[PDB]
Amino acid sequence: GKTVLSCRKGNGSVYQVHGHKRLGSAKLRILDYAERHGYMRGVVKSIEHEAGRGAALARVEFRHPYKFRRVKELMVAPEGMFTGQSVFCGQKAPLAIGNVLPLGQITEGCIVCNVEAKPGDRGTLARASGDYCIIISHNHETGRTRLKLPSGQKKSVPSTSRAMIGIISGGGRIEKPVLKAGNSFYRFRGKRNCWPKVRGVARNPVEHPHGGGNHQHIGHPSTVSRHSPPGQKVGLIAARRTGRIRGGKAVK
Amino acid sequence: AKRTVKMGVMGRYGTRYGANPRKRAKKLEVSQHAKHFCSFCGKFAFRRKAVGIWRCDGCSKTVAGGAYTLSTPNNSTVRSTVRRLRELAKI
Amino acid sequence: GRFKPLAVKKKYAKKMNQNKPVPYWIRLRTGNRIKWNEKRRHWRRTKLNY
RNA sequence: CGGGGAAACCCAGGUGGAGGCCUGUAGCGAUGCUGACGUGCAAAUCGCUCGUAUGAUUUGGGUAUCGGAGCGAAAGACUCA
RNA sequence: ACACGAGUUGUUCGGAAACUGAGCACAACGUUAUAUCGUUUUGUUAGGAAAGUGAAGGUACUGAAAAGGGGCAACAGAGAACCUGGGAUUAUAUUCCAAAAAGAAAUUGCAUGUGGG
RNA sequence: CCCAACUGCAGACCGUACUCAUCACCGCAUCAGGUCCCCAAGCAUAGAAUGCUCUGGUACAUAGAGAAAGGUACACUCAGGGAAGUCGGCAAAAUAGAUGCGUAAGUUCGCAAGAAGCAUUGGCUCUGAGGGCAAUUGCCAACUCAGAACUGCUUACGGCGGGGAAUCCAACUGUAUAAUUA
RNA sequence: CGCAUGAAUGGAUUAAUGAGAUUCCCUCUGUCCCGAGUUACUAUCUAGCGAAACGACAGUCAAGGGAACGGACUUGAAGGGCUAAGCGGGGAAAGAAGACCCUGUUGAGUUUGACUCCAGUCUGGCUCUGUGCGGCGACGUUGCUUCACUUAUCGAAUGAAGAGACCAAUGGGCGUGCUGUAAACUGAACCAACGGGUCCGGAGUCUUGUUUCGAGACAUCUGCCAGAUGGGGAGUUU
RNA sequence: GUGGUAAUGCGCACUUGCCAGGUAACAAAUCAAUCCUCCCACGGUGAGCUUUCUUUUCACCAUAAUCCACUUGGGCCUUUUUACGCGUUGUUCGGAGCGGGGGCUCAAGAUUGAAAAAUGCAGCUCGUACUGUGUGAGUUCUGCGCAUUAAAGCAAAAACCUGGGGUGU
Repeated sequence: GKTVLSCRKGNGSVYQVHGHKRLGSAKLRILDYAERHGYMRGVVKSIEHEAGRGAALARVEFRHPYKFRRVKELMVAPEGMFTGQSVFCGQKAPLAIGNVLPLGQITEGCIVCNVEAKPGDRGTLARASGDYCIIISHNHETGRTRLKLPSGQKKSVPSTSRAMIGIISGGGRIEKPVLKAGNSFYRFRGKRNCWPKVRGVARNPVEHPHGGGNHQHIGHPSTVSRHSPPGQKVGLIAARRTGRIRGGKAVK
Repeated sequence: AKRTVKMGVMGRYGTRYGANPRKRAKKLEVSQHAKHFCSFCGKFAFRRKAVGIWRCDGCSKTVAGGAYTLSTPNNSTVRSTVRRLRELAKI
Repeated sequence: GRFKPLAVKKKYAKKMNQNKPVPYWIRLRTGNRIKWNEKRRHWRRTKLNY
């Protein structure tokens, strides 16, 4: 029959990021010679809001290390980062909220956000509003640093990786009930075409494996194998557990 | 006089969305429309702008504080621990 | 409308010239067939979409 | 602004103009008559009645995704009668 | 209707010359038995040598500086220097009017002249 | 060579008619369907509701005579009874504006609620209250509300909710089978 | 004592809300008893204009028999012709090669534990594929393999913007590139000043050579061969 | 280049070598409200009505671009010091400088002239000369944004602009 809707999102026709009103990507400053052997000092020129992001971004204005010009970097602001602040980024940079240190220089148990999982990555992780890592221990022989992240899993990043001290801006967002279909409207408007979402048992059998009839019901177990082909994987994909978690929630 | 017994800022949803979910939003709803102390100027001037952007009316400072309040509760520890954790390394 | 390409304007310029009736004398050519112009036109029917 | 109270706070009069809030135009729809029409005004229209009408609203131009495929607040809807 | 003549006038009005947007796909590269396929704006093509411009200086050489090819997409977004009067018509006009322009202005290019440098 | 105020000459290209709709487009047609934008008078009235009117525009929609039955209606009425009609109050009737008093159970305390229900309303001649400005005094505009006396009702345009007691289902606004199911 | 209720295949409630389903009550009424009068536009007659559906031929009945429900035949009863407006009993009236049902060695849409296979995903082997000391095995060689390597390859970033060394071996023929900061709270920086003999400094030099970082002979690398899964999809049957 | 304590005023140069910032550039509701429309007031010209009544009813009474020389609302300076005071219909503000005196600047106008009566309109005269020329209801231009509900925070670039630095030296 017809192709499932989870497969049609894979074309990217209507379902792409909207992202027009967005300001561009948010990254840490480039890793330079100064970044590695010293620190570069900028100043926070503003704090604003991407459409479709829950955090709060920052235009931080460094001076160009080489030519005569002034470069503006856009990074995800920590919690108490205020306009006019001076942000230090580099190896010599002191340990303070918003400064960016190489993650091997930071104490033992510090709170860290916006980590880069690869030394030059300009940060990929702990970037979502309110989220932070916890760096655990530095391994001085192998040159690694172990840290938990937000999902509870504990990873090991090469300690030349950089990091930004302090939790991410937004906080909450989630703790507040939406209350109406209406507030969910511009919710995703800045994000994607995710919504509203018809559940599978309602739609006809061509379109979905759940597409049954007399009584809305799946008719066959909803847990699906890992090796199931696209258009078949639907519902709970290789579930180890199912139903209420009564005690436990081991990190997934 | 006092024109509602309990509902408060949520009287704009007349009968509608249910008691407990309304009552739960009311907390976070009065928080963001509240004016928060500005440790820079000293006024209670901050107003929430966008999500997390807090602007002072006296200072004109903007802050990344976040959500429905200026400082989320686990920000205080993060700011206090690093004040400790920087100080401890200096010696 | 007021708008038009000039390339399109001419195509309607040509089609306005072609609507004239068949000359009276050209019926009198020896061995003549054409009587009335069979390609004539009226905007009310059969609209050029140029 | 006033009144009550030791306190905590509680009562009353104004101002203010909130809401996928109510009546009601245009707009957008299409409930009932199972009304007209039913070789029609019309290969789905008309009359009164009715839904909503600051919002998940209505709308022009441009632009993107289509044939075992597209798109779908899901009716086998729609993709030039 | 039909037949036979006539009618649409711009330095400023709309577009284009000359903006960018959702987007498009020429080059380039890669695929494909086959380009009639894909990539081609998250700052921007291409394993990728795509700058034909010229600061300062020496008299049409010498080489600082500039990373990321060409173009299209808006007659409702951006941009745009002109207004009324009329006896100027069968029909066009912020379009036409001629020395008292019915007249009054705005602006672009170049050029001489006087004033200054 | 640059600058300044004038002056001199030149200022190219394409559209420009008409139409935008009960006849100029799409719907085989001059089809009661559909189709974006701009300007928008007077009176009653809360008014872009609805009714009539000055400027503008129309008298084109095939007509004439004309009291049959049967019909259609963006048409009415009815003695006595008042849902007995019928699958079923379908259709019709009914309610109605504004102001004052009044208002139950249930409840997420927001509502329910215009709950239910009672009463007032014209015309005319007066009276009170509500302000501005100028130097207690002088001069002035534009309206609204309340009260009284006298007098009248044939209850009399348009427009405009019937209401109450409960059960089933979905929480709500929304969407949804273009052309039988909202 | 539930043919056959029941807990997110959600159970039980539920104010407000509904062009949703149902039942009573007040009000009101031509819904009704039981119908009557009036109006516009028709139908009606006229002027002008002027179609289509349909059409074997046709057209009054009773009974009989018949394909068992006649306009026609049989035996009877009616029947002068031509006409205008109505009406809806009949013409088993008109529309449409019954949609119901069965049949056909006709399909199509869906489903799965059908028959028959295909992509996708995983898995093994060889390959890509290199270097060094080793450890376990097999009969000097080879299978496997720990570890330390770096040039194939892979992942990332950058305008490929500063690597490594100099600190010198198992090489080849003190410190480590170092004005600045140590909670923060918005200033500026270019197109060399100058020194030395037009060059060299200022602004260290060198290159067995990667742009840099991470991984690295591994696998998510490449290609072929091999199995498992596989209504996601195909064909056909039932 | 040059004045003012200052907000900033006045008309030798070049700056797309370079850099930095602006304009372009976007935004609710309430209140006030521009052009303009309507209505009233004043009364000039013609017309309508006239048995009676009506100092009457109807129409018109206009000034384009361009360029010159008091009021309202905001930002600000100096001065005197304020911790109760100023202010809106309205959810405000001040020792990080309220209020008062005096000033600077910006926005929207008003006013007087150039254009411009030579035009337009109406009436009339024997195809001409003369005559005439509002504290009201609307109105989104504007005040008006770091500006709306907001888990909604409201395009970009040419082109232009000023400055930094420099050139002139």
